[PDB]
Amino acid sequence: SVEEYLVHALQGSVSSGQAHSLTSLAKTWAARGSRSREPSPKTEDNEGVLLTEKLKPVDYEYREEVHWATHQLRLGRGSFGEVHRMEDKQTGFQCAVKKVRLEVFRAEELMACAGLTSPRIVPLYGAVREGPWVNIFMELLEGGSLGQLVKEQGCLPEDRALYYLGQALEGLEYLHSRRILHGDVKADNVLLSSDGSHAALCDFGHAVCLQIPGTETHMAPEVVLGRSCDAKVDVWSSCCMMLHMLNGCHPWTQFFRGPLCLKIASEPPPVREIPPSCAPLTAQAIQEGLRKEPIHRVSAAELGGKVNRALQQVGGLKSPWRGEYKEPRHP
Ligand SMILES: Nc1ncnc2c1ncn2[C@@H]1O[C@H](COP(=O)(O)OP(=O)(O)OP(O)(O)=S)[C@@H](O)[C@H]1O
Ligand SMILES: [Mg+2]
Repeated sequence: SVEEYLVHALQGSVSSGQAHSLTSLAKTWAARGSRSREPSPKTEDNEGVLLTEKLKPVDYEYREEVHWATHQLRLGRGSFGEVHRMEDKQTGFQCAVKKVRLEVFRAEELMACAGLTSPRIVPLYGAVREGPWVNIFMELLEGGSLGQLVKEQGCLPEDRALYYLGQALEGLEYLHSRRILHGDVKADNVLLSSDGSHAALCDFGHAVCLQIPGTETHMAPEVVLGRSCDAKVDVWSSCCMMLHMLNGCHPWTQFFRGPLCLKIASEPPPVREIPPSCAPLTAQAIQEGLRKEPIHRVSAAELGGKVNRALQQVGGLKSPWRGEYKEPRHP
């Protein structure tokens, strides 16, 4: 085999290379983090690949507190990874690290963003393993997550919400054309620029190749029902994110108590959660993104077009970055 020979050359070392190298190696991490465990020797293994010259391995090694280190205060944490500020001790370059255990690592997280070039998808700088400790390096975005932004603001003005959905739908489309599902699209998983003008998709831990969902409130009915699933799952999730941005709360939550699987399958789509004060086009785009049958549901491309035109309808991006708190919809 050609790939299994290529992979062996990469193992035990951290190297400068390209996307396919990291991708192929990550597969072995995912398979490795499943064994019945072994007594650790004196040699804790150090391997991975670095995708940019801004992060340099010295003598085929790249270890924490030796070649690089984290900064004050964590940037955030989800259900699987802790993210910190990072500095390479030689280059002096600043970026982000996501810390993931080997036992929960999926190779699809790197397969989904390695080498890919889109302003709407966070650049991946590489990933290195220190035994059972996986470190995922990526571009640092200083504006925090959309989830942080919505928690602080309460909810977003119509134009702001549309503006970010549009950007997220541009990232979703880029992925779907490369036959990759996101899996966990929500406000926590979209990063923002310092000035708030740029949004980028992050967190591909629930990614899956085309031909497990991330968040219950954002699950499409066809996932819940155990039916067949395609890229349309991300577009449903993105409209659940949209309602979260408009209302300041996740869908379903202010109406039902968990588990919500039954409700998502049994109830009509949560189109009643669209604020009545929204523009006709805004409400229309959400309604067709929240179509229960994925076949009759619009693609990321079709939805992106509809939200751009809806943004034009409300008069473009006019609302200020940050600004006044808007009281979330009352339960
Ligand atoms: N590059 C980054 N710059 C700034 N903040 C980040 C960055 N990456 C992640 N964060 C923040 O840290 C949080 C956790 O990172 P995620 O990548 O979402 O990990 P996770 O939620 O455990 O992934 P899952 O659950 O496997 S889908 C995010 O919600 C962001 O708020
Ligand atoms: Mg996350």
